[PDB]
Amino acid sequence: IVGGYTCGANTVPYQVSLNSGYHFCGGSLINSQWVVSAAHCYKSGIQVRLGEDNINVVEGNEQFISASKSIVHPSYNSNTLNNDIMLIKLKSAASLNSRVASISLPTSCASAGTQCLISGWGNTKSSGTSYPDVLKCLKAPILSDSSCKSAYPGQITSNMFCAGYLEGGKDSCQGDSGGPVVCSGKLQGIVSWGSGCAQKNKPGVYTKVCNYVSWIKQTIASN
Ligand SMILES: CCOC(=O)CO/N=C(/c1ccccn1)C1(c2ccc3c(c2)nc(CNc2ccc(C(=N)N)cc2)n3C)CC1
Ligand SMILES: [Ca+2]
Repeated sequence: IVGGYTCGANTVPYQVSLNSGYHFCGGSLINSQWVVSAAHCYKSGIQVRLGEDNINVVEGNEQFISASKSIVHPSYNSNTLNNDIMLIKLKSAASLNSRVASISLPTSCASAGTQCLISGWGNTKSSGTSYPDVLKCLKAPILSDSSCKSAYPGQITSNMFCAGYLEGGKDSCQGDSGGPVVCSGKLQGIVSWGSGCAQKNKPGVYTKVCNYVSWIKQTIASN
């Protein structure tokens, strides 16, 4: 997260860290046994780390659970990043409590202007690399489709939306991928891609979760 602030330990209880000997992507806990992340975060040997704040120190409240299976959307396209969404089933159910809780799926799509909270342990620098120990947060609005399409001509599909600041300076970045974009208590987006980080006229692009609620429910119900 570039230009954000320290969230504060366990203030984003649905935030998950995907780990394979190091943090590589974020995720959102949607129920005691399922996590939603980005398809481009797919990798074998995934350990889901819940209740984390400082990812480099065991401080208490952490739950490390192996993924029993990862389900990348069948229509995910690695070239266009269309349908960049993946479901991860935990080997065991997480212990839900004050510091580890699930986020609700939306019942309707969010409108332009809606303010949302984006979080993660990704790069905190626009020019260079600096990864934080603790979870960073950023409040950013959902941009209009016209502004989004004008920023990335021909690269925005109906399963994507832009959120952030055109003036640059505040944005999600590498390492934040797969993480949550929560608006009014509903998970509306998944950190997906962008051109650089926090660059002027190059806002972040996110997977439009509201287009996948039926798919998510049907898939979870059959696995
Ligand atoms: C770094 C090398 O990348 C390449 O060579 C190809 O990039 N190809 C594309 C592309 C996207 C959509 C449609 C067509 N082509 C891209 C692209 C595509 C996928 C990407 C990407 C950049 N960067 C990432 C890494 N994560 C990331 C980056 C920036 C973010 C942001 N600004 N909010 C949020 C997350 N991922 C994941 C240049 C914009
Ligand atoms: Ca920790």
